[PDB]
Amino acid sequence: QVQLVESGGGLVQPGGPLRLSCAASGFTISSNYMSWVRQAPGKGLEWVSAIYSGGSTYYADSVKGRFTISRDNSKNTLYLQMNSLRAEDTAVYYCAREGPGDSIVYWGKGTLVTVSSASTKGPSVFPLAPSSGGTAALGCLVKDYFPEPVTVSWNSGALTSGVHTFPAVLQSSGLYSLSSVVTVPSSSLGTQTYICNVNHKPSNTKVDKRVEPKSD
Amino acid sequence: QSVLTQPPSVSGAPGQRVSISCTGRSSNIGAGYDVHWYQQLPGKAPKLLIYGNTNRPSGVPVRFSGSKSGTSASLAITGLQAEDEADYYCQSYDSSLRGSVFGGGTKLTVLGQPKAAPSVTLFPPSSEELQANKATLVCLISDFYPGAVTVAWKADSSPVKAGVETTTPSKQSNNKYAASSYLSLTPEQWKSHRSYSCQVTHEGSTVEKTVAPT
Amino acid sequence: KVFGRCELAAAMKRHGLDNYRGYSLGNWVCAAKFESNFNTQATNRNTDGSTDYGILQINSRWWCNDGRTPGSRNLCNIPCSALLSSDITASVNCAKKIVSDGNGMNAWVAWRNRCKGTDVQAWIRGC
Repeated sequence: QVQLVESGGGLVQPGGPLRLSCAASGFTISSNYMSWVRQAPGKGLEWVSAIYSGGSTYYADSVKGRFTISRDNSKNTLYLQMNSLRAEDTAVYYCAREGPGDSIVYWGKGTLVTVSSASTKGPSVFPLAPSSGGTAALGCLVKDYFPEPVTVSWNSGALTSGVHTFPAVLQSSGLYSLSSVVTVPSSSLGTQTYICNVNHKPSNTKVDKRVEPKSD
Repeated sequence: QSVLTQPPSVSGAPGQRVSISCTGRSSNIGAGYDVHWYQQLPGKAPKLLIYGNTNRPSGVPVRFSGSKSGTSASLAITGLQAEDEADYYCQSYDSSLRGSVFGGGTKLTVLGQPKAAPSVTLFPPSSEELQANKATLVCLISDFYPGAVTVAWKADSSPVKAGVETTTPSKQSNNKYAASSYLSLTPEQWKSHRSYSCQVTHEGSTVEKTVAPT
Repeated sequence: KVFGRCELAAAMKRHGLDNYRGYSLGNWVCAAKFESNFNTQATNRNTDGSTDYGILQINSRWWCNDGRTPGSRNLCNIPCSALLSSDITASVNCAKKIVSDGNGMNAWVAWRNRCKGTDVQAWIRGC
């Protein structure tokens, strides 16, 4: 029942602003101690800000003066206003519900915030056709994109079993590349429809690529 | 310098007892503030493991225990197993910095865990990519333990170094590792050879996959 | 003097602590229980050379003066002896100044550890 969904994460230039949202359902924000916690890629956890059930607000020294926490009881939403953002602020931002003694009982999935001056680039999607002993591998290649992330689903979310979306490679060019693979029974090849749904929100890229056996 | 300090790494054998320290300051642990612990699995948000100094939330086994005295705190794990492999963080409050604070974290390795040889899948460049005047060979490596692997590419029997991009191994939703290796070529270089091979070495185990311009 | 929980909850309401700086009455009642166990005469000496005085355990290094703590600041501008009184007025007025700092009610170690994020309303219930 208790849910926390964060939005507003994406690419921003250094010195620029960004506003994060956190929509709650299954509990009331005005009656709970809420907080924001961040984690930079491959680094540790960093506490950012907190809002007490009585209305009190507290901030970490690394974000003091630039950041502002707020709430809206009409929409049951938690906010995080970020100004004059730098490279040290690049991180996955978590919305958090506190239990006794500022211990965190429930966490959101987190939203990525990238602070870069580099250009946005949409990916080129190519099918990875099944090879020519009861199972077969097939997929999609997601080539040259910036920044992270890219989401990939199969047959509009219907295909989940045997799915494996691999972690992206960071090339010397500064662009990323990813691959998604699904293991299917060999008897279905050429009959069952296999479509990979690729999404890259920063570049507004939304593609559907159908994967089928090679014709000779 | 450091607000709360933990060792960057710790390792034990399956069935062995291990401990993770958390050194604090007079402004946090030493001030009388309680310590909480978190367990973070890869590609997941952290989860409360110990609250107060010793309390376990429901679902957390009795093999996990906490202790705290003076300026230090400790997390003990008895009867170590595969599922224990994760990142562990301690947490308190600091009255000088006026806010909640986390330790730097500890990576826990369970050395001994049954070994698993890698599964390899090699894809040749697609006809759609070749028609765009590009060529990418995709080598996918999955379900292996431990995480140390060496990738070797070959054009017939000659080793190829140029145009190779490989990821550093990363954990999946099953406590195995995954890795990718990409070979960038021109359509002319792809058609100049009879066979292309991706060879993976993993502790005395060797898996080779081959593609041919067909 | 040792207070009853309903006796202290009424005294704290007459001294203006209910919703002071967004902190409901139960928070203040819970804090005094885990800091002093409702005793106005409570005095805790620390290994660092300072002492915590009264029902709300006010520290002698930052808030009150006891003429015994080296590096004393006396931000509340009162002697620590005034905080050992059966009349909670002096302790309440110093507590109003403390909670106005950046730490808020976390300045009270026992409040953070035992009261923060719990059902504080239960302490003022049945009065």
